[PDB]
Amino acid sequence: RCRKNTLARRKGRHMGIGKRKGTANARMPEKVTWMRRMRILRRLLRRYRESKKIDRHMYH
Amino acid sequence: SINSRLQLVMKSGKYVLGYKQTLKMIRQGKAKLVILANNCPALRKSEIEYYAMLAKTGVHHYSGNNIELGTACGKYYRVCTLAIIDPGDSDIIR
Amino acid sequence: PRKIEEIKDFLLTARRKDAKSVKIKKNKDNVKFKVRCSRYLYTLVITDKEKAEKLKQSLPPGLAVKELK
Amino acid sequence: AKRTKKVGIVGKYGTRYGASLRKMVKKIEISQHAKYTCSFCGKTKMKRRAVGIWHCGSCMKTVAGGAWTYNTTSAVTVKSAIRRLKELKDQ
Amino acid sequence: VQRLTYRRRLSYNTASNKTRLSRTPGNRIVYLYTKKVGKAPKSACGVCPGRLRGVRAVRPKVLMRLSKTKKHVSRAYGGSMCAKCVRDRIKRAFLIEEQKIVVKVLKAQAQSQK
Amino acid sequence: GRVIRGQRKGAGSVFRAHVKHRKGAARLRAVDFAERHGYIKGIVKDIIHDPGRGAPLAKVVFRDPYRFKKRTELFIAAEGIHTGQFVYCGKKAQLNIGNVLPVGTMPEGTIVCCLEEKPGDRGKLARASGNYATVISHNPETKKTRVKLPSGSKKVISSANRAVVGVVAGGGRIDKPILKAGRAYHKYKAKRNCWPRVRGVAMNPVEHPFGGGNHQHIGKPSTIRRDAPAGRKVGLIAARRTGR
RNA sequence: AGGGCGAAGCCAGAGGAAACUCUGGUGGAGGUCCGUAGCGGUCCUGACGUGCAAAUCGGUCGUCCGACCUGGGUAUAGGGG
RNA sequence: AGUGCGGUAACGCGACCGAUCCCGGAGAAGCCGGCGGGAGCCCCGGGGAGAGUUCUCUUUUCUUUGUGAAGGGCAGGGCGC
RNA sequence: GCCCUUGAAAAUCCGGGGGAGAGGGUGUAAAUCUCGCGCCGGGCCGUACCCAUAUCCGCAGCAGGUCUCCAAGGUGAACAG
Ligand SMILES: [Mg+2]
Ligand SMILES: [Mg+2]
Ligand SMILES: [Mg+2]
Ligand SMILES: [Mg+2]
Ligand SMILES: [Mg+2]
Ligand SMILES: [Mg+2]
Ligand SMILES: [Mg+2]
Ligand SMILES: [Mg+2]
Ligand SMILES: [Mg+2]
Ligand SMILES: [Zn+2]
Repeated sequence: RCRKNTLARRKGRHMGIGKRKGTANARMPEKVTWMRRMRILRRLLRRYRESKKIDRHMYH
Repeated sequence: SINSRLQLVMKSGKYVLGYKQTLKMIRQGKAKLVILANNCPALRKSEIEYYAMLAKTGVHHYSGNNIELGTACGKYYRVCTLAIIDPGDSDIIR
Repeated sequence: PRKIEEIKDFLLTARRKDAKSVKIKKNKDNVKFKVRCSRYLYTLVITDKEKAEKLKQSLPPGLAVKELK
Repeated sequence: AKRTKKVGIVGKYGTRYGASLRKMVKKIEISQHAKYTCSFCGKTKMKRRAVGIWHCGSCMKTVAGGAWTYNTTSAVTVKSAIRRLKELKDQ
Repeated sequence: VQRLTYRRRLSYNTASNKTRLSRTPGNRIVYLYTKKVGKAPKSACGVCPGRLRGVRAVRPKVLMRLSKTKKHVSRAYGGSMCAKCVRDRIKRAFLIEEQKIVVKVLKAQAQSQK
Repeated sequence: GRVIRGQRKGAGSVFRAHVKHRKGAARLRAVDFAERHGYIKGIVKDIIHDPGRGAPLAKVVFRDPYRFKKRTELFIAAEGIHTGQFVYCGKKAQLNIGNVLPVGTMPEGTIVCCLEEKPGDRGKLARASGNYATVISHNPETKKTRVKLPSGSKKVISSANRAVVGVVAGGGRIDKPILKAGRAYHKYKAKRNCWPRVRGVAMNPVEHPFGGGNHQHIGKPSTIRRDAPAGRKVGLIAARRTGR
């Protein structure tokens, strides 16, 4: 019964304003959301650099 | 003053900054002078001072601390030891 | 315990005074040879079956050779 | 003055302790947490370890200094006097 | 879920009573009590903050068991002192003695002069 | 009625000093031929914090001049001391900082600390934190020296007795406000049971002479004799003048 | 436990002739706020009042990283602690 | 002749004389935050073995699906070499 | 990061500096902070169970008190309910 409902939660369901009790930051912490991004974009940048796409100075 | 004569050396002459590199320059027998900042570690200085004595090379104790000398080489980094291989057209070497 | 890599080495270990039981585990695809000593239980993995059957004969004076099943 | 107009370091304390005290603390509270320059290597790493003891992280030169500053003025003025007298005695 | 108990009469979670989970061949999670973390020796110099290389960082009463080679390194001041501080001690101790000789020479010349 | 808080501190018990984590006494080197006649050299191995003390100390190691043995000391750190420095001391010691030499040698106007009150005592006056004494003036015969202490007093002293040149380290500690009671609590806990202090006016009149009353008042003059039995000697003892 | 507020430091962008200032971030300070366990014990002048109890119970409350709570060891003894 | 040898070096190799003496280390260190790695557990997708459900529906839902210490190897962490 | 807080001793164990000594004389020696194997030993006391709305203390199987470890699914910010 849970598994079924989790599949609903995947589709984007039982997830609107009136089924949230925690603050947004509690639900997804802003710091973590930031950490992901830096760890993405930085990883994109140093992959670009290490393929000779972008030079040292651009990268920096 | 020494800062003026250096300026010209750094511009036109050949040189080398730092202890690992200048000790290799003296050891080759190319280095004609060795500038030491005043704050340099005491063991380091005496070691260098001996290396010049063996290689019959000038050793000039700089008036300033290693930040001042590096500033005085025209670098934003700081240099404690600096060898002057070939001055360009300066009279840093007398 | 201790694994051994040379058929000779296990034969030398089996030939000691301290040794005793030299039980033999036919695992299929493996045929071990576990020889107990004072300190350690030496084992030797002999992948071939005919080579294991040959070694079976080469243990010396009347040791236990307590084959395992 | 990005976040605060006029509290800075002493914004931690919130409303508490009174305006004068918090103004008085801001001077020290800054200096004591300052990273100074190790007159030994020349890196900016002289950092107070505990009261009166400042440590360069690179140089590894622990240095008995002031309570909230690598140098008190008193120490400095005392240093120069002693140097003067030393020279006066020996010649 | 299999919860579990301590295996000794020490109830309190302490420096002495540290554990880890292990699955046995019997297929039951069981506490094993863990040995304290040994440290490599720090240098005799006393400025170099980093601990020494080529030494088995292990609880000191073990060293007893260990072979000599684990406990040290093949150098003068081996496993007592970091290399850097040896090769500075060396050239220091040399350069100092060369100057002591130079001052001895300047003293002897001054005696001969006077 | 009661024995008052104050009378009770003499019995020690709870009011003894806390001294587990204290790193040792902060003496000077003991006198000997080398100190007396020449100068012994030692090196500052480290600079230390000593709980319940505002001054930092200095492990200074010498060589015992009789046994092959590296003896060590705890000097109070002269401000501007640092590690890997040498610290010379004796009669023929050079007049620079962190350098213990007899007051008789050092010239007038010479700032010192950890100064021996009596020769061989191992360092008694001016050893606090921002404090020092100044050598005033010498009387060559009588072998005596006049010294100005931090309290202001101008004490006479034997010219033989030693002092470390320079002021004590960690000065200006008391410029910082404490603010938090907590911050007070944490100070005295590394010292002794002397903190949150209750005013005798607060107390009932059995545990203090100011106690009792329907209004928290003193009731008698708060100045008092010093020919005063312990139990009354409370408030302002032998107070020559009292106001602002 | 879990949340809130978001101090110094740091980044970028914009302005400024300079001094430096704004905007967006990041950062995570504090005898900081909410709030659990914990510690406590406001009000109901509630329950009980030959009690469950020689001081307890229920809800409601205060505090909850600090002058925090707490086991064991150890010290101070009667005009004494 | 012979109180072992290898590496530029960090250091290495199964052993590698040695006293009183000396120096050093380990034992041997607060709290708080953040981030990362490793396990235990949870989760998901499937394989099996046994279950329950089956009026209709459900390739179902439920259980269960292991490797001690000590050695050797190798990842994976870290290095102020 | 915080401190006018700087946060245990000792038993025990090792490393290094030194070089007093010892070893045999061309097949062996003394040596193994010994490498690998082999042999022998490890006495003494505690060890049941309860550990708490019934094995403890509150005269009792008393709504009180009494230090810890482990810690599943769902909902949910959550060791909240
Ligand atoms: Mg214990
Ligand atoms: Mg090694
Ligand atoms: Mg009263
Ligand atoms: Mg009275
Ligand atoms: Mg009532
Ligand atoms: Mg009734
Ligand atoms: Mg009942
Ligand atoms: Mg039992
Ligand atoms: Mg229970
Ligand atoms: Zn070192």
